[PDB]
Amino acid sequence: SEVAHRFKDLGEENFKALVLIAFAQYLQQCPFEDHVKLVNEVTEFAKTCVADESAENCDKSLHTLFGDKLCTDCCAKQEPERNECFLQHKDDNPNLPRLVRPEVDVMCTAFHDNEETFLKKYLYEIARRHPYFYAPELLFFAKRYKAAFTECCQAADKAACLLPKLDELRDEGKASSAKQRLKCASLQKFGERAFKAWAVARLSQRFPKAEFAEVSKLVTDLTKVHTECCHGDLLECADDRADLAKYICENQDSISSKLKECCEKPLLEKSHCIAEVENDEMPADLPSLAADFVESKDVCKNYAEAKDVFLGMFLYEYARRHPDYSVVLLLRLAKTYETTLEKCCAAADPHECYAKVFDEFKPLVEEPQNLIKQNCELFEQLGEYKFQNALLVRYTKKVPQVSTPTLVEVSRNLGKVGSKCCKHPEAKRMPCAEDYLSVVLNQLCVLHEKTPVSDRVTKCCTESLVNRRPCFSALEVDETYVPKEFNAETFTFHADICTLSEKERQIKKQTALVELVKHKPKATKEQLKAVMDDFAAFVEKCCKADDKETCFAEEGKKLV
Ligand SMILES: O=C(CO)[C@@H](O)[C@H](O)[C@H](O)CO
Ligand SMILES: OC[C@H]1O[C@](O)(CO)[C@@H](O)[C@@H]1O
Repeated sequence: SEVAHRFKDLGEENFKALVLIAFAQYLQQCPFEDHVKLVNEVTEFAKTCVADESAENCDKSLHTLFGDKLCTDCCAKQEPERNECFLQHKDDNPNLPRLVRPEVDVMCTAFHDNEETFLKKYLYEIARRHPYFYAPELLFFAKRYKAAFTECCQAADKAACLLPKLDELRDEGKASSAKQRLKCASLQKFGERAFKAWAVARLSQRFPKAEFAEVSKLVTDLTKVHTECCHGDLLECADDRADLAKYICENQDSISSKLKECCEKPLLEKSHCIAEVENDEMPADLPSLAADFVESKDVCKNYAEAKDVFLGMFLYEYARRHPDYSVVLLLRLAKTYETTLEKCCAAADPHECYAKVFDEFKPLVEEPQNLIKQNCELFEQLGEYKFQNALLVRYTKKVPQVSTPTLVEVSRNLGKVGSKCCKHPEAKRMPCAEDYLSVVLNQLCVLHEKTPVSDRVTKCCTESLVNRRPCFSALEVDETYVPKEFNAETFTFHADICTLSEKERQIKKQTALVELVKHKPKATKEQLKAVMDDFAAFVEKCCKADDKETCFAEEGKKLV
């Protein structure tokens, strides 16, 4: 019996949780206490099965069991095609109430009142709004969300304690979800082989002192974890994730010397810890690569005789000595090498055709290097908010078809890179910057995917996950684009704008900026600053009273 096996390793409180999440992800439109009920039957059923293995129906796969409960289009359909239906029905941008957080006291009132139903409503709300969210990490966000309600409601002021701590959570939230979203699309749209290469590369940076047979082992385990998570098999996902942790913590003199403190922590924490560890110090006296990947006579023998292992060794030896290269770059480097080997071994003097191989990395390394210096400067010379507006006009010009909210959301998150990365010392700038940019570009990739409107985006999104960034960078303004038709149903206003949070306040402006730029695809910096400055002036007026509602209306209409 599978269920039971999972109920035992995971324990109940986790089990109950992981099943809840899976139901929220499977059915994002369905009511809360409909799902809690479904979770309850299953848990109680899994107890009968935990008792007697033979108990009727306990031999059934998790898919059959979860699918049946769910069904109490996709249901008039049987396993395995049925499960594929739920998975294929997942929605990255679901029509659901923004999640406004009401008066704190009331949150402490519901928390101390009913504390199981209050953590279960948090899982349920994150999960249906983030249908690909790394299941085990959620549990960890839930532990912390409690620790915060527990340790603020019993304090002087509960607004000053809680809110910051809870804001720090929502942030880590977003970022973790976007990171997991990108692993799932690597597997789903591009297949295991690409993910494994990504893994080989990243782990090898983290664990440079570790050997290739050790990195491979961790790579199969890691990909197995994610395969299941991204496929919605959360229970096995959590189980196998815990096991990787038990494993890393036992062999940590074979893997890295940075695990001490992570591996003394409780299960939920250690995994989260391990996944964030600092790169270990790269080994002492390391032979340049050329040795066996260029100088050798068996070069072409080995690539023919064992390509995957061989190209595995390369990426690994190259990665372990470039913690200052982004994973994307190294993956490009790796592809450029296999491709070269491809032509050279086919020709009359292979050793000669391929000895210039390392000399085709030059331009590939250069491109990201400059781009990261240029805008890391523009941003010290501009600041985040002003940096975001610049990205916002650039990317709108590139792909003006994409929806405003997507444009605003992506571009702002693109701005968060200067802030996040440009502080770092140059040998950390690049993996930060570029590895961060892939996550936010994938967001755009998956947000646009629900309803494609721009073939320039569709193309860069399907061509190669690795090339995705350069593909976006190299785009220039869209001169085919039919300039947009000015609409009064826009710069219509809303005396609310006077009382918006600083965030919401910047978000309305940026949203107006997009519109603007979409109205004149070709327009100066100097004419946008002009038209924007007008709008700002108009708003500062009407936010000073008598009749704000009519002020906004007259000037709305007196711009009509
Ligand atoms: O690069 C790092 C190290 O901070 C992490 O972002 C890592 O890539 C992630 O934990 C695995 O998905
Ligand atoms: O994302 C990769 C990292 O996450 C873990 O698999 C645990 O989830 C660690 O083994 C690995 O270092």
